[PDB]
Amino acid sequence: GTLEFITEGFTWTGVTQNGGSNACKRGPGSGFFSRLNWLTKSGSTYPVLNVTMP
Amino acid sequence: NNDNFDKLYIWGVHHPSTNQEQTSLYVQASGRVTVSTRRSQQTIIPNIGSRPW
Ligand SMILES: *[C@@H]1O[C@H](CO)[C@@H](O[C@@H]2O[C@H](CO)[C@@H](O[C@@H]3O[C@H](CO)[C@@H](O)[C@H](OC4O[C@H](CO)[C@@H](O)[C@H](O)[C@@H]4O)[C@@H]3O)[C@H](O)[C@H]2NC(C)=O)[C@H](O)[C@H]1NC(C)=O
Repeated sequence: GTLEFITEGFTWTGVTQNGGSNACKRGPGSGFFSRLNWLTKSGSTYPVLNVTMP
Repeated sequence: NNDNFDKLYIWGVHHPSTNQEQTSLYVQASGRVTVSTRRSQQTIIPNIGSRPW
């Protein structure tokens, strides 16, 4: 009965955040779903991510 | 099953936390388990990663 969203600071180290495609345009430029985070490569590495959130 | 009753077999498959652990135990980088009868079939491929302690 609610879409009450609460952001938490996940810390995705070694990867580039906030990717978005021209399929999902927000405003002038391009973007993505608002409550999801498109993690892609940084440099030429994608580390094995391993986060936790109690 | 040469008996006259249904046999229930419980089995499983190990998911290691690191690749190091996968190799220590099972050598092969990626495992695979396939249990099957004449009419069914079932195949799991273990996934490597950290779960909570
Ligand atoms: C992916 O992230 C995982 C998620 O956190 C991470 O695992 C954590 O690693 C620490 C390693 O020590 C562990 O914390 C445990 O916490 C309980 C809570 O009370 C303790 O009982 C226990 O305490 C000890 O550990 C001390 C030093 O390491 C030691 O000095 C003490 O004597 C005592 O033995 C545990 O440490 C968990 O393994 C874990 N926490 C959670 C919530 O999952 C994991 O390392 C990571 N994966 C990779 C590949 O880096």
